[PDB]
Amino acid sequence: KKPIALICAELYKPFQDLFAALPKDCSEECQTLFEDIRNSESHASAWSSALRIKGVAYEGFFSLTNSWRYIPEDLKPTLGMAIQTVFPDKFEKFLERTHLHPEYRDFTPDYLMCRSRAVQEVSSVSAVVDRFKSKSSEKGRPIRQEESRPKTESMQEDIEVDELLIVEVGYQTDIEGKVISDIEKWKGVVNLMSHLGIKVNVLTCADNSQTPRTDWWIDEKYVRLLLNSISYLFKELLEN
Amino acid sequence: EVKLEESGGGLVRPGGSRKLSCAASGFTFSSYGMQWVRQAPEKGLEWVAYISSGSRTIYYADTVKGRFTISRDNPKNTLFLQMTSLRSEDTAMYYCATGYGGTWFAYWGQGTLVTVSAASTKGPSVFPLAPSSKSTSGGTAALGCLVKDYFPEPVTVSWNSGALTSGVHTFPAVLQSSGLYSLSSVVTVPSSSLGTQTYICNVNHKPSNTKVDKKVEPK
Amino acid sequence: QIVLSQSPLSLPVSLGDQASISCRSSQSLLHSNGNTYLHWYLQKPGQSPKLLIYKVSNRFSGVPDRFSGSGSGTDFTLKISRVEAEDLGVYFCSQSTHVPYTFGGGTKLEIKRTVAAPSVFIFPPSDEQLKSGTASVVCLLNNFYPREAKVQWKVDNALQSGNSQESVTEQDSKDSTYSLSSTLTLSKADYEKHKVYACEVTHQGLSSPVTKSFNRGE
Ligand SMILES: O=C1c2c(O)c(=O)ccn2N([C@@H]2c3ccccc3SCc3c2ccc(F)c3F)[C@@H]2COCCN12
Ligand SMILES: [Mn+2]
Ligand SMILES: [Mn+2]
Repeated sequence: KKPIALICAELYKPFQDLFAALPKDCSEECQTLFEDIRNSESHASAWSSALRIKGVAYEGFFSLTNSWRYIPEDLKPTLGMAIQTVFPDKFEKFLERTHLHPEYRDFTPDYLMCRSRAVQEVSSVSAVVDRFKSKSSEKGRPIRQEESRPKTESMQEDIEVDELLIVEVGYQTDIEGKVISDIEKWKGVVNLMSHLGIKVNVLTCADNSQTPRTDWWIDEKYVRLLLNSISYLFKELLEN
Repeated sequence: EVKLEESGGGLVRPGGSRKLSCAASGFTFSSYGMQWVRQAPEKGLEWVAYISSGSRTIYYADTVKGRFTISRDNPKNTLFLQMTSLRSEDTAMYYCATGYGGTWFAYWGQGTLVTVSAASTKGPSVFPLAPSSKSTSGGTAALGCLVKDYFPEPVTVSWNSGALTSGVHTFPAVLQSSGLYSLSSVVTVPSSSLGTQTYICNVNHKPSNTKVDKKVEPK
Repeated sequence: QIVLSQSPLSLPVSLGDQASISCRSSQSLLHSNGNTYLHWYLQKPGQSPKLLIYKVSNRFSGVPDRFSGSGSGTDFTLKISRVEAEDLGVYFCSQSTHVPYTFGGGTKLEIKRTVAAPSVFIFPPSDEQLKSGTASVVCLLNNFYPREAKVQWKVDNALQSGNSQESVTEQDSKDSTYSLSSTLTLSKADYEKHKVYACEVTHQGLSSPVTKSFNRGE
């Protein structure tokens, strides 16, 4: 009934609110995508384009919520780049053990950080794992978490090591399914990391629109922005 | 000076529970990992548990997992061990320890004794080991006291209120099949002093609040 | 578990002589951070343990410089360059590279001295204990070196089994000897059925096994 271009006009305000709160680079990407939806000849184009807005915007608010840097996909570091710059003395071995699984070197998580020392820096990795584990324990939110560990080694108090934090996030209906497949994907490289004596933590989580607005991995004020924009776009897309 | 001071030991029935504490002083407790180590009588040292400075990392020896909990209270410079489902194999001196900079045991407390047993607390029977020609050699006679069937362990023995120290041998107790302990204490003195010097063994068993003073005379 | 194997089990050494104690690990103790968490402790009799050496070769602050440690991987050594009397006790290695943290089983450092045959004394039961229905006979081996000794009980020349217990002191700090008690426990009825109560001691300081005995009546 409603043409799609007309559908975008109606939600001009909610989408304006959305672009204004997103980080700068995330905002512009969502603004290009929005015009692709307005100028969409087919309802499959519009849908696929709206799927990208749902994920990209959500990531922008995940960055804001956690005070991490939003990284456009084009500029996201892979694992190989992380090992090379952060652990340069192990990269050659990191290349040898990936001879049979070369896709590992090209794994690109949503966030690839390291403890303060294009890998982003964070002051404490253990605190990020705790905050994830806390909310999982408190609101029943499904996560998966893994830590590399050479042999059965103990943590130590007389020296500091470099370490990575690998985080995957998502906005999609099958929350359980997302974290299981994410952790299955990274399990191989965790084991590789144990064998190279590199400390990594892998975290994965997801939200969906049925998640109570106080319980998401993003601030509730951002939950409201997504529900009032990207979620009404999807509902109006199907009906008309 | 760094000091660690354990408390909370005592007697527990099998299956029972018990919480130990370790008060720490002389260093910034909250910046360091803390540990528990134990030692069953006449055996070697056995690591129990580690807890990181901010309590985020905890490790347990396999033989205590699911029964023991380690925790700390940093504002009160205190380390805790909660023991549950205790077994007689948990009988040991328990020590808290820290590396004060690492995971090695650089500083140790004096330890607290935990006895896991259903035996009833019991003061000792104290019998003389009287001097005779069967216990004399040259100008020396041996004599002593048999300290039989006490529980739990801690028992002290002195002679003449601690004035007699030369030649004293107080033997380690033996855990009997009854669940009680027994030891003897002996001393060699000049045979010329038999008949003129009085010899009393002073047996102190605090767990039962019993003190025995036994005079040992030739028969 | 990491298994740590110490050798020797006991080390008799003369004052002033060097001592060497070995600790072998079932797997490498090199941690991925580059450190090697093998440490040495001394436990003196009746005291809590004390740290001597941490991470292979670092002497703990205040420890006498006669103590040193070396090794790498799975093979480590504690050396006492010149033993003193206060070094009597049990030496332990331990590792904290892997969880669980584990200890070696201990090496007992014993101070060498000249042979000293035991003085053997026997004590019949006290009348007071007999009044109660039991009879403990005590046999005392006093002030002997070295520790190896054999003590058996005979009652009218019949060897006794299952009714005696034995206790040994730690090595004495003044004269480096040992003392040993052996206690035979009979019922009062069984005790009053027999005449000769005998303690038979074997020690290398004795020219032949010594039987120390009394007759119940006397
Ligand atoms: O990094 C991701 C990614 C996410 O992280 C995500 O959670 C969902 C999905 N993703 N995918 C994104 C993506 C990202 C955001 C919103 C929707 C989509 S939908 C599939 C698709 C993506 C990128 C380009 C493209 F042509 C796609 F068809 C791909 C999965 O392969 C690694 C890159 N990547
Ligand atoms: Mn991604
Ligand atoms: Mn994602």
